[PDB]
Amino acid sequence: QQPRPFFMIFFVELWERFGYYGVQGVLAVFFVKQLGFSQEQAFVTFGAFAALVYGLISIGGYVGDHLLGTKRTIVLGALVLAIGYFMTGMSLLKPDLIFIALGTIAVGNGLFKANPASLLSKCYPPKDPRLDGAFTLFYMSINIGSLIALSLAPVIADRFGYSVTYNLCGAGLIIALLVYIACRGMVKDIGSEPDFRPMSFSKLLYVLLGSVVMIFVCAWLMHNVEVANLVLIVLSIVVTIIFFRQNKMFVAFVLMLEAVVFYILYAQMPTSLNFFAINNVHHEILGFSINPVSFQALNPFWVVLASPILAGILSMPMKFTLGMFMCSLGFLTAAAAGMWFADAQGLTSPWFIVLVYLFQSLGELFISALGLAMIAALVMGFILGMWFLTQAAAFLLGGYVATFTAVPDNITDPLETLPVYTNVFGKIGLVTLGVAVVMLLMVPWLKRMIA
Amino acid sequence: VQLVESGGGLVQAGGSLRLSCAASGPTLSNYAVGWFRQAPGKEREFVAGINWSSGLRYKDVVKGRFTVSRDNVKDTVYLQMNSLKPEDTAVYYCAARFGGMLPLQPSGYANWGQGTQVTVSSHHHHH
Ligand SMILES: CCCCCCCCCCCCO[C@@H]1O[C@H](CO)[C@@H](O[C@H]2O[C@H](CO)[C@@H](O)[C@H](O)[C@H]2O)[C@H](O)[C@H]1O
Ligand SMILES: CCCCCCCCCCCC
Ligand SMILES: CCCCCCCCCC
Ligand SMILES: CCCCCCCC
Ligand SMILES: CCCCCC
Repeated sequence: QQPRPFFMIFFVELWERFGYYGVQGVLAVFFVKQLGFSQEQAFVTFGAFAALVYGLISIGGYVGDHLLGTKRTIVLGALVLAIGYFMTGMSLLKPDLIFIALGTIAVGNGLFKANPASLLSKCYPPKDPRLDGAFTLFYMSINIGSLIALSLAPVIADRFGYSVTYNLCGAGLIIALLVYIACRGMVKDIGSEPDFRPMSFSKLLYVLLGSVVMIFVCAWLMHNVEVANLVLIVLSIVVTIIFFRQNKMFVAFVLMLEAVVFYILYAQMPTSLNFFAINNVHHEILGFSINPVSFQALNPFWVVLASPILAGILSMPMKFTLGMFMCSLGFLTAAAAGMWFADAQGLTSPWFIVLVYLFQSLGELFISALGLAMIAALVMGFILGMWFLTQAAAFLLGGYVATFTAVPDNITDPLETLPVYTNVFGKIGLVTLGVAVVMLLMVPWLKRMIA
Repeated sequence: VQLVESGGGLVQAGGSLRLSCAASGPTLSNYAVGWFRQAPGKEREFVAGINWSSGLRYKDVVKGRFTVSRDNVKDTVYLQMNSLKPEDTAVYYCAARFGGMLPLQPSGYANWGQGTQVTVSSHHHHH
């Protein structure tokens, strides 16, 4: 149905996302159990990790387009990522390595992430009809890899330990690299312009130097979240000032603020919603016992099933509004399950969490899939920088929000934790409903401005 | 995923016994381990437990007499039962639930030992 390099990119993306979500699914628990962090420390440190992972995506598109070439930067990113995963596995021997290892994952992700999609775009003549379907299958590829990793990585870490789990993340990157190298012949005439000139060793060294520097800066920021906070605060106020100085951009600003709210909520899946499943949900569904950390896999699960359907099925601001209402309902459902449908021992049915994640995933499919695509319709490089900065800030904010659900390590009674989760999730849901209503009200004016 | 209990038996009132729970494939380290007991003609009831991060929970009638503790090197959880009384007679079970919570009812736990008989006799020496 698709060009041959499509299947190469599909499977490279699958395996890279498998490695990443293998880490993400277990990381907060790793912080708590293996490093002895309180849940509060673990949640804010995960927020910092996620902020850096997301904010650095801005680098890899520039490196691939203008310095080294798309295909070269895919290779370099994959290698840095694999090194980061094996370094994380080594951190169990050398605990002091952990932050450096996570910084290496962040920087590796920054170099890699934008480039497979860029490559995929060049596999099709410019107005080919199959592009939309190919990109929906690409999103599904991301979420199949994520589904496998979030399902299996907690099981693997429980049965064989974290070193094995992280080394298997690394192995997934190695096999993404092997499948690329084996299929290299399929993309010989596909690439950005630097891909077809000899590699500049000057630029390569600049990229390696900057990467190493960034790995250390990331390690430091994740170790000292209280200054990552102020860094992103002052960067945010400053870039806001310079955005206001320099009206299709104003709609881009309001859509950016809505995206920030979405990412604050999305950040709850590996933290507060993860420990909510651990502490206050039954760990058995359809008669099978499961690791509750695996409940995170319900997000890619629902995306995989729902992306074709919603591909089969207003315009920009209304789709954003719809997604925000879906996200609101995910958190109101969590609150309601805890407030009214819990057992006498304080435990709720996992079907409520299945529904929570359905709502959240539909919100994702309306917002984040279709965000910078028609931010690119309203717009430049400066707004991309601001986009990645503000969404990184959203992940830091999300770690902070998650800390309101943190449970001290001595608490053992689910009836003590349940009202904490229900209060926080209910307030998240009410605030997000309010935001969705103001979004609805602005849809007509926004839609005029897009004209 | 499967727990092996050891250490039950018969003891006189005022004596002591120690139960131990060990797991096989999964590391017990990630699990809250609760001890339940079922006396003749009654339901399983929570007795005592330890969560994955050293938090403790106890039934009222065993406080000051039972101690739950954990050896994370040997991957074992222990129930030390002192000042035993005839009404502590029961089949004792260990149960394991992933995480930090010790719910009070058996349905909160997925993994179960097979059960060990503990019997406490009113026996005392003749005066
Ligand atoms: C909602 C997403 C569900 C994710 C699906 C999980 C994938 C299946 C796991 C691999 C095969 C099963 O292997 C094993 O089987 C039993 C029963 O299934 C499950 O359960 C057993 O292990 C897990 C973690 O190791 C423990 O939390 C659990 O209490 C224990 O009973 C686990 O899932 C899995 O460790
Ligand atoms: C495709 C050719 C491979 C080039 C690798 C050169 C790496 C230079 C190492 C510089 C160390 C800082
Ligand atoms: C004393 C612990 C120090 C750990 C440092 C790990 C560095 C390994 C470099 C690959
Ligand atoms: C296509 C080869 C890319 C080379 C990058 C490796 C730099 C260490
Ligand atoms: C953009 C909102 C920031 C709030 C920090 C408390």
